[PDB]
Amino acid sequence: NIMSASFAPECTDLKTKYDSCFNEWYSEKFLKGKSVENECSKQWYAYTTCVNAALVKQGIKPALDEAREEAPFEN
Amino acid sequence: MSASFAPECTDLKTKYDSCFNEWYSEKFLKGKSVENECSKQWYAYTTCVNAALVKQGIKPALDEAREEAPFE
Amino acid sequence: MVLLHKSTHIFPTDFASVSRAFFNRYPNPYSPHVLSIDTISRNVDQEGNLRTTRLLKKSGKLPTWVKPFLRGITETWIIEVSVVNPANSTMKTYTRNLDHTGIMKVEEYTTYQFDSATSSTIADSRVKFSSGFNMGIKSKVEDWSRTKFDENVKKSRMGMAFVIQKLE
Amino acid sequence: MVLLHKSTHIFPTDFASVSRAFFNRYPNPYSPHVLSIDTISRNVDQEGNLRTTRLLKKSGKLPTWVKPFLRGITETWIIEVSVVNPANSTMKTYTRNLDHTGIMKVEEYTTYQFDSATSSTIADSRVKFSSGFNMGIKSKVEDWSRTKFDENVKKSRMGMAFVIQKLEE
Repeated sequence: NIMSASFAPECTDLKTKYDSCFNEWYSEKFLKGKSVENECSKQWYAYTTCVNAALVKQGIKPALDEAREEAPFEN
Repeated sequence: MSASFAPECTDLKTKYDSCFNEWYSEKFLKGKSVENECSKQWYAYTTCVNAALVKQGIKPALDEAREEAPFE
Repeated sequence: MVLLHKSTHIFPTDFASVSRAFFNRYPNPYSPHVLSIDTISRNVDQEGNLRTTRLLKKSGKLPTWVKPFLRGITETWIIEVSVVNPANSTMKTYTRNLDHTGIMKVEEYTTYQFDSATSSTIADSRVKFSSGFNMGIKSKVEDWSRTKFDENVKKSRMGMAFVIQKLE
Repeated sequence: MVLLHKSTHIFPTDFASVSRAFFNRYPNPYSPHVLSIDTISRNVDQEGNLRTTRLLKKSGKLPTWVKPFLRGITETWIIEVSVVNPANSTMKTYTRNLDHTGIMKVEEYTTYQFDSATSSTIADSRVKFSSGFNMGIKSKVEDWSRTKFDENVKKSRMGMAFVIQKLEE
C-alpha cells in the first residue's frame, strides 16, 4: 500500500487523493467515452496548488517552465 | 657526453661530433670550405646507428618524417 | 555527438491495462531510484486526447572513471510528456532530463499501440543521447598545452644559455 | 583541434655561439629527460646551407587523469630538423614527436637570427599543438549509453509488467 511520494512531502497525501480520483475517472469514464471533463477538480486544484507553491522555490523551475513550452511530438 | 640511443654507437658518435664541431666552427661558419672532413667518422657512426635503427619500432615513423619538408 | 538506440517489446495485454500501468508505474521494485513523481498538468484537448506532463526525480551515481571530469551528481529531474488517444488506442510518451543537459541529454520516445490482430500492445522505443560537452576535454587539453609550452620555453632558453656559457 | 603558442627571446651572443650551442645543447641540467640524441643525416645543400636531421629520445609521462584511459607512455621519439645559413646568419629549427601523434602532436618552429644592430641573436618560437583524439573517453561515453539504454529498457518493461499484474489482481 506504499504510494509514490511528491517531491514536496507536504503534497504527498494530496497527490494520493488526486491520483486515486484520476485513476477511477480514467478507467471508468475517459477510456469508455463517458467523460472528457475534470471530475477530480477539487482534488486536482488542492494538489497542484501545493506543488506549484513548492516549485517556486526549486532551482529546476526555469528549466521546467521552458520544457512545458516545447512540443516533443512536434505540434 | 650525450649518448646514442644505441649504446654501442656512443663512442663513434662522440668521435663524429667532435670532428663536426671543429669543422663547423673553423671552416663552415668562416666560409673556408664546405667539404666533409669527417667522412670516415660519419660513415662509421651512421653505419652503427642505421644497423640499430632497423630493429627499432620507430623506424617507419622516422623514414616517413625524413621525407617531409617542414620549412616548406 | 548523437547516439541512437531502439528497442521493441510486446505486452500481451490490452490498451486500458498498459496505459493505466504507465500512469501508475511508480513505485515498483525495478526502479528504486525514482524518488518521486508529480503531475504538473493534465487536460483533454479538443481532439479528445488526454495530455499529461509529469515531473520525476531520480537518484543515481556517476561511473567512477567520470567523477574527476564531472562535479557531484546524485540526482536528476526528468520531464515525462504523454498523449493518450482512446479512439485509436495509442499512447505516445516522451521523457528527457531537465538538468545536466550540458553534460548529457537523454531523450526517449516510447509509443504504446494496441494491435487488435494479436490482442497485444506493442511498445516501440527510440532513445537519443546527445552532448557536445565532450566531458570538458577541450579545456583540459588547452591547459596541458599551455603548461607544456611554458615549461619548454624556459627549459630551452636556460639550457641554451647554460651551454653557451660552458663553451664561452 | 589546433592550439598555437608563440614566444621570443634575445640571446646577447653571436650566431656562431648560439648555433654551436644548439648542436651541442645535450646534455644540460635543464633537459634531464633527454636520454639521447643522434644525427640521422647532414649535408650542405645547393644554397650552401647546412641541413641536419637528428633523432632524440625523451622520457616522459602522460597526465595522471589520462593514464586510466591511455596506454602507459614512458618515452617519446622526437625528430629535429635544422638549416643553417652561414651567409645570413640564420638557423631554422623544427621539432615534432614521431610517436604518440594519435594522442597529441607538438610541432615547434624556432628560428635564430643574428641582428647586427643589437649584436644579438633573436630566437622566435612558434609551437602548434594538434590533437583530434579525445583521450579515448568518447568510446567510454558510448559504452555508457549502451549500458544505460539496456538498463532502462529492462527496468521500464519489468516495472510496467509488475504494475499490470498488480492492477489486474
